[PDB]
Amino acid sequence: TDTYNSISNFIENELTALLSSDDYLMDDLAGPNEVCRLLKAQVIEKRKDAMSRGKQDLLSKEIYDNESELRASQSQQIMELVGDIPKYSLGSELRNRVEGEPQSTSIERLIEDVLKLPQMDLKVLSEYSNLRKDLILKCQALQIGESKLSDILSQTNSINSLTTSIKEASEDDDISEYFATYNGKLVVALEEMKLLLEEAVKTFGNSPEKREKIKKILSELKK
Amino acid sequence: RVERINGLTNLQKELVTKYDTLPLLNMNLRLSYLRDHTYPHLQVSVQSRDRVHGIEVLVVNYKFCRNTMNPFEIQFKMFYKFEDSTLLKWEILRISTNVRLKAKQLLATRNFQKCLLSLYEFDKIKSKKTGIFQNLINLLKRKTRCYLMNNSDSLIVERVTIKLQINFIITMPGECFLPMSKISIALWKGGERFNQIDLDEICYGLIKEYGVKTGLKEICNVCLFPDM
Amino acid sequence: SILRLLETNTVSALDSVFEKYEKEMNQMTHNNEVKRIYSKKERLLEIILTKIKKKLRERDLDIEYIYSKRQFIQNRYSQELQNNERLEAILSREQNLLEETRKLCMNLKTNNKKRLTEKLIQKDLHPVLNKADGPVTFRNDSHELNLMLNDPIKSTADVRLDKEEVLSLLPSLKEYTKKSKELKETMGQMISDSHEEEIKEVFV
Amino acid sequence: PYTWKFLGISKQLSLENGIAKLNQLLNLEVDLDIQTIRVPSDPDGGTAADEYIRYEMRLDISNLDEGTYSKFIFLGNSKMEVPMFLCYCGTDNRNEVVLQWLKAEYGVIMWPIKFEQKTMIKLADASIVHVTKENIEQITWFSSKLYFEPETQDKNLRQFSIEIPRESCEGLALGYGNTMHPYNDAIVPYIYNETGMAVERLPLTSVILAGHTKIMRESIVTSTRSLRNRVLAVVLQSIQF
Amino acid sequence: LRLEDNYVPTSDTLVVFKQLMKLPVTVLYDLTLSWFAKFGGSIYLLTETLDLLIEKGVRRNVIVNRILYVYWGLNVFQLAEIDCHLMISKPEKFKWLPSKALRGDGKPYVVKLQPAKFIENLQTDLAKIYHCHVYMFKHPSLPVLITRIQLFDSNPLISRRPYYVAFPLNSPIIFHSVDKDIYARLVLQSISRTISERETIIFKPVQKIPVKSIHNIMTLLGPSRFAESMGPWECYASANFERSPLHDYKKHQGLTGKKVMVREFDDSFLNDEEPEIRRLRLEKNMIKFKGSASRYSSLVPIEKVGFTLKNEINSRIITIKLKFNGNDIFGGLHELCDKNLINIDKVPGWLAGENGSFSGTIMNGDFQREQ
Amino acid sequence: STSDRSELEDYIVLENVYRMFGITFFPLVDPIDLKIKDASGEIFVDREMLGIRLEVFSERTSQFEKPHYVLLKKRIKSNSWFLFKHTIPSFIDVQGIFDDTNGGLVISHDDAYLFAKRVFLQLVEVQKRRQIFKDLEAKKIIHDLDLDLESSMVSFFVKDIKVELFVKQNEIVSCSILDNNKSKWEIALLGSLDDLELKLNHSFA
Amino acid sequence: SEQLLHNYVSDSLLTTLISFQEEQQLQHWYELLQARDARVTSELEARIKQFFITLRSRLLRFLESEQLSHSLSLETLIDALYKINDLLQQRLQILDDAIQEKTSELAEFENMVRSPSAGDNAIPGLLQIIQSYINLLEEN
Amino acid sequence: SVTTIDVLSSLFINLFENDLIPQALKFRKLLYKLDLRLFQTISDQMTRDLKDILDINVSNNELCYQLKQVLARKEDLNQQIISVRNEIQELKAGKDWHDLQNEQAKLNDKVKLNKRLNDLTSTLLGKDSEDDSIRDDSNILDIAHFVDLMDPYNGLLKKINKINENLSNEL
Repeated sequence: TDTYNSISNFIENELTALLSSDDYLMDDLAGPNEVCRLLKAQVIEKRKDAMSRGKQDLLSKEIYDNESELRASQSQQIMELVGDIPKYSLGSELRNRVEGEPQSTSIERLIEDVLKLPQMDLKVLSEYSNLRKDLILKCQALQIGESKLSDILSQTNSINSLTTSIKEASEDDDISEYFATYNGKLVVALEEMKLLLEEAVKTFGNSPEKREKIKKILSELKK
Repeated sequence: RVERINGLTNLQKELVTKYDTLPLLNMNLRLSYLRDHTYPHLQVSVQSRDRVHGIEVLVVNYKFCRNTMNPFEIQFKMFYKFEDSTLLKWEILRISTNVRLKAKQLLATRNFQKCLLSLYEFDKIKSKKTGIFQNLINLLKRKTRCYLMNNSDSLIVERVTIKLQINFIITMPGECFLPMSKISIALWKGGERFNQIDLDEICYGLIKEYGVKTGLKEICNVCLFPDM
Repeated sequence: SILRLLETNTVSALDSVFEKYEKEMNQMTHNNEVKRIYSKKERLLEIILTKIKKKLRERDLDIEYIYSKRQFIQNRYSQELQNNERLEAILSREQNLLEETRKLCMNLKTNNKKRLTEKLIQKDLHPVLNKADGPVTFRNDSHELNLMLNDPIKSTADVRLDKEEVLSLLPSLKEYTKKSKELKETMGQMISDSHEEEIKEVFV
Repeated sequence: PYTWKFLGISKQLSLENGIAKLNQLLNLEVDLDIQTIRVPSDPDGGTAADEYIRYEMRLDISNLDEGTYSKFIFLGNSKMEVPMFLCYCGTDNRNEVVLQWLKAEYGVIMWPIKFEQKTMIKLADASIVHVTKENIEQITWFSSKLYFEPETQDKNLRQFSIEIPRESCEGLALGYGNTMHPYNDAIVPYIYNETGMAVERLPLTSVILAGHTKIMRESIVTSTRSLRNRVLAVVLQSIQF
Repeated sequence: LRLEDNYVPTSDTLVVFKQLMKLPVTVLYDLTLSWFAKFGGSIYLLTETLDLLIEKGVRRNVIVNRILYVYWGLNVFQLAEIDCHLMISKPEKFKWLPSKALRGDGKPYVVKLQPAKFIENLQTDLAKIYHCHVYMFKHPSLPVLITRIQLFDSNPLISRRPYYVAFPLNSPIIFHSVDKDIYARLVLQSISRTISERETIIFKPVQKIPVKSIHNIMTLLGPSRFAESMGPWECYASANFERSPLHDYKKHQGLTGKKVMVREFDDSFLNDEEPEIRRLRLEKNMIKFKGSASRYSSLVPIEKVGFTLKNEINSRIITIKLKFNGNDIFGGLHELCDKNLINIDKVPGWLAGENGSFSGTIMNGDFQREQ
Repeated sequence: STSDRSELEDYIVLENVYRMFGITFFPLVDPIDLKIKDASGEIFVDREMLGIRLEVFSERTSQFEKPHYVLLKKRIKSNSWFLFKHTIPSFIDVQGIFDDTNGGLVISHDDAYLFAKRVFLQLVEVQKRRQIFKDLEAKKIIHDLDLDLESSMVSFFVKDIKVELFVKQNEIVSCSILDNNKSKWEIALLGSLDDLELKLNHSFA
Repeated sequence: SEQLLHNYVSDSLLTTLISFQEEQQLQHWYELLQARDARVTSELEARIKQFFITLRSRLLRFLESEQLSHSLSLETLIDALYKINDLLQQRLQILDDAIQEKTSELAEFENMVRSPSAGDNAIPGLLQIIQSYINLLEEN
Repeated sequence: SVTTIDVLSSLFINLFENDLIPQALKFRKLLYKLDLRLFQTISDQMTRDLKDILDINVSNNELCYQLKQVLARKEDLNQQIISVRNEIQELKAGKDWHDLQNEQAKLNDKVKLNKRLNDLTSTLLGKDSEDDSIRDDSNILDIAHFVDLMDPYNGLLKKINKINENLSNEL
């Protein structure tokens, strides 16, 4: 972040500022003034393009170009590291559970995200594999339990419909006595119906209305 | 000229003077589209209608005659408001004793539209079910023994031994509002039952891939397995 | 001839400070108040030499303002250059994502062709090769009958249906199973004692 | 882009005389040609007032510029009610001079000619019939564009424009049958049958044959610098009483 | 580099003055209290002075002086609120342009967005490229959610043209402002990237000619009964002709009857009083170009429309290319039909006004709009 | 005509009884394509039309709602209907349902009845999801709420807490509570839509 | 990088014009001059070297702090999956509670329809009545 | 070019003054050279300031040109990012990728169905069972049969009850 300004500030305030102030005229600690001014005049005379304020801008741009060409290799090699399940491949709710604050919990989207995460530090790899297996078993048991709950709900619906129907058709609160004596109401029914067949065997003695009686019996016992 | 068309008029004079996009006012053609095309095999007949002083009573009975052998009837009685038209009360006078427990939990929604549509779609679904099952009778009576069970909800075929039961259950709604069908199969190889999950996957694949009328015939072809 | 005087005064202050920076070590010969009071003498010598130079002499071109403009231009240059580096990183990331998506699509197309080619070699003769109007009449007969098939369990990518762990994760299914077994046995005993399959069969 | 402009003439005027006065007034050498053209060379005309007389009167200036070269095409017939008319292109300033001479030497009444809608239809009908030397008529086809511009309330509908390409135009005229009037017997009944828009009642602005002409309600723009015999015959036939 | 509401951009003051001169006093007072409770600057004792100025009947230049020179632009949020209130106040001067939101197979996708969590994701995805600011509000009269996206650039920060996107509540059709720059493509692509969160969405455009107001484009393409009928079928999109089944049967259409004029099927129109017949002819034109009953302006004024009628006679393909223009096309065609200039028995369906504000080829008598 | 009025009254009340079913077919002609034969003077319709009338019966107000019309026109070169006009709003994909039924080609009347039944079930589930929340608002168990046009995204209040639901076809698929303890109350309500009424009284007892 | 800074520094010193103009009284000056002009290029070559190690480590630790805002670890994902596992365990718990309520309803129905008796005798009576009814029906 | 003339004038004036101070120099001797160093610093810093003004002007012009180049590359990178993101979004939501996805799903369904069919035809003849109920459906049938047996309206006790009363009705 802002490396060009740091390079140019290094070039200006550390390289040119030290090679100009005391690197030219303050060399007389080991020494008169005339020979030091002559050598300083020759030095600033036969140098006046290298330490300009416009050549060092080009050198700063060249140093930035070198560091950008070295940063390019590091950026294209920093994405080819050990990836370890990166983003854009998990589900929506998984990568919302990563960042925190989901604000809306669901079960269908969580199931569709858990049944989508891939498979494979090695102890953490085994722990993640066991956790993936456990969560997939959670989703399997969730779907099986939901289907069995719908089936048992329809079952209790039919049971409650039968009990409400017999309570309305009886209106006497004798539901337990209804099933126990259902055999009793049927043994007196077929015994009394045999008396009607005995009264219709050799009393009418017909042959054309017998077909109508047989059709009425076989269409009332079936329709 | 200028004409004033009415409800009862011939179609040619209706079509001469037709420059709007409104429905045709011919009541016989409109009742023909309402009766022969959108709701076939249904005999609606209004029995009586009275009024008070502001409401209008209306007794109408239906006869769902898609099954011609033993159709079930029902009879309604509705109470209007006849201006700012709401529906105050509606009650059921008589039901033919065949759908009476099936239309017991359904007829407590206090929504007559859902009960009418559910009864019509239920008898249509029952007619399609007995058609599919009778088609499976007619193509298997010479090779196997094939008898029905319960009421009609599970056809059973048997050969050599090996048995196969094809469930077809229609569940009326109660505690969507249209009746739904459920198809499940179960095999027996003489000894014991097979795995229900593998049979459910095979049935789901063979019905999702082929169909319902031609899908179950493939299931009987696999349960034969003398040739392939 | 006033901006030159201002620049000469600024350079005079800077050079007086730079000479005092060496006078801080060159004052050990002679004391400490003999340099802070003697500095005003030599500062007046530069104040009289600038006074004589003021009579020996014009755009308003200053060094500090144009140096500040250079610093502002350089700071905006570094900001736009850093923005270009950030957009280069974003473009490299999106190009890598595009290449991964394209290789995924091409790999799945090649795998589809390979699986369709090997599906011919294997044995699918009687029940599947009658179609391979097929999957479009099921939707007709499913929106016609309101069909609810037995929905299979969702795909787990080779994590098989461990029925033991599913049954152990729902401890009520075993109780429901045995209760349904006792209920079915009770209803079967009530049905067989009534002879429902006997008298309804001989009658028709 | 030679925008013609049409006027009327109350008396059949021969220009054998007076042209010396025009050469005196303008000090140029204007030219004439005495053609006796004949419209509808097909023999189903009966030859009853069928011959016209055309006086093409050029201002003999060279072709270094186009606005300086302004024809004056007359046409006339001594059997009708309004006997002649004149049409001129260009924007040269001698046009007012020759109009002033034609008024002040012959004593004729000039009025500008405004076209109706069916006259514009008959003008686009006759601006495509090409002429041949083998006394037979051929038709070239152009992609027309009938441009309308009505005056509705609140300027609801400002301007609309039917446009018919060349191949569909040819297909319509061949589907009608063998005729020499496509735009009045094939195209306009087709537009009325398919859109309901009666074109001879709608406010036509400018029938535009693409590339060839651009008819308007007052003027005619033409690609070449001349007009056909059938166009001027339709123009003279339209302004009768 | 995403901008907060307290940031003050650079802008001239005369354009904010001309913006504030287009508002009434009461919304200016409400904006004053809202920005002072939100931001403040130079509690409620200061606001009590403004309560007398509206109660006295003072000029608007004084109150825009008061609101422009105690916040001495204001910031980005108050500028967004000013421009959005100008959008609400005078809506007939903007210009919207629709775009459907497909997905996956090609089936359309109902949006169903939340106006809090969407703005954070859109501002985050747009902040990685430019300096964005996103301000979403809800229209008081219509059920839309007009987003306003404004992108800034650096030579403070200069301001570009703001880009509005108007989401309806439950439709796959998203309207937006007409712009063909790179900023329109960036904002629309970022919206199509961050509205999804589950599976990818593409914004294909459904129309090329922009529609004027926001009531008009909501009537045409938003969630409404008039989205498909729009023409002579407008009697079905308002249910003028049928009552409930529980209603009275004495006042039925099939019992009272309607008054109709006998149509002519012989071509006797091109060869051409009793004001009952005049009233019925005007009612017939009104029935054909509208529902069943100013006096020419349609339900939605449509500016530019051009068809391409492709018939087929004796194995030829005969194309004609009608191309209309104006302020209200089908009202003008109604007026031309009313001056007896166009036969009304031969006006087809697509010319009467159905599939309104669309334009495309007509093969086999079936309209199919242009891509 | 005084017995013909009684016959017309019987026909009208039979039409109303048939319209109470919800899904009805009604005849149509388009006034553009009425053509004459010119050999007998009789008028025949060129392209047949068929309109569907879907009219959902409300229950909270006990009166029928505004009807929704779907009009099919017969294609001139295929003998199959296509979706001409419809007044069904844009959150129901009507052209997608019409391309989904029978593959895309609708020929017979029951093939159109299946299409009518699918769009009718969508209209009924939208009406039911609106009516359940309105009846919750009427009993003061929830406070002032906002609805969508299809009522698939609601945000009502409780005595203190604001609850946001994204509800699918008569089941809640996503709950949101804003103001560890919040997640249990969020997956509490994440069920059906009548069980939501059973649960919102289970906390305010 | 450093190969440009060394050229820029050693190309601007007193080693560029003094080796051209070069008895012993003028030899002790320019020998000690370039030797003390070698002290500056020693301490500054360590300055330009230490700066780029400071610069690149400030750039490398920035780039490593930008990739981990787009990549995931194997510890936060495990914590999120623990939270999702707790969520699904709570969902399975309330589902099992509903199943327990429904099988309690089944247990309430189960004792309502029982009949502990010896009802094969009435079953045999029904079979005998069936035989008598078949005898009375088939002989008619 | 007033900067060069001011440089020449200031250099000549300060050089004459510095030569006078140097001749005066040759607080016994450490006082005179302080003003000499001050005059040399004034001349050096003044000519350095003039050279700095010229170099800063030409450097600011060059930096403004290169900043314009970097803004051009910024617009180029903006268009490139937008086009790459557009092709990415039109790749994932296209007909071809979804079509091959559904073809892969259909091939997987057919492979699993044929594998299950082959295993079923194997366990019929060549070389499963049930021991628990994890997904069963043999319970709703028996309950439906029991409800249709003990119906108080139709049932089987009432089907006989509408026969024995109808048997005496034919008498």
